[PDB]
Amino acid sequence: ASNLKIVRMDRTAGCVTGGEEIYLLCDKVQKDDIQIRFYEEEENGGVWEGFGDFSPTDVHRQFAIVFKTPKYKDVNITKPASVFVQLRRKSDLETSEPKPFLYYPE
Amino acid sequence: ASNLKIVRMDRTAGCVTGGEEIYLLCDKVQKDDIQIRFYEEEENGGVWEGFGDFSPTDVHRQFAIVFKTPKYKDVNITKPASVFVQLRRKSDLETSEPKPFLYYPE
Repeated sequence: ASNLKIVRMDRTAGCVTGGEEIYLLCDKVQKDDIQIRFYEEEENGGVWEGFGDFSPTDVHRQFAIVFKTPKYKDVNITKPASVFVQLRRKSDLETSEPKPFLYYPE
Repeated sequence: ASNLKIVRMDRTAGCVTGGEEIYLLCDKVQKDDIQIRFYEEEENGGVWEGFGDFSPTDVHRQFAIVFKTPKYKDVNITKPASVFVQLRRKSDLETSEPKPFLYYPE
């Protein structure tokens, strides 16, 4: 929808160890009721999830968030791991349409 | 000032040939009355200037602009060339406090 929406991200891939800064342009969000969720449906095993590292201060005028990537689940991957990133409102867990994110082996 | 203000840029260096995408978080600006100016006071020789490549569509809700870097003046530099980037309102040529930008040799 447009409520929560990732307009564009400056990085769509990142080192498996996480900790990398990303500029994410989004539709209006509340700095204190927003988290960036990286996740991967582990199919039969469920769903892995990691959250972008940032504070309300990194939410620029409610239309962008500069954050750092979470460490992927398996920091010893041999080849790229495809996950998803979605904006998610903390209160009611509302979600944006996901964006593909590639985690690459260090 | 705060009128025009570059809050943060995801890249502060770039290839001398230009054409590189940068996410720039800024204070409120008007998508049709804004340009991103890269410049270098050529001291005795004056001032070199290049403008970020983008259209009003790349101005995200008046608080960010995704643009591409201009080609530096000397595309054959042997070592990093320091310039400045400032937001500049097209109409009255109002300016933001500059941000250091490093152009590196291809």
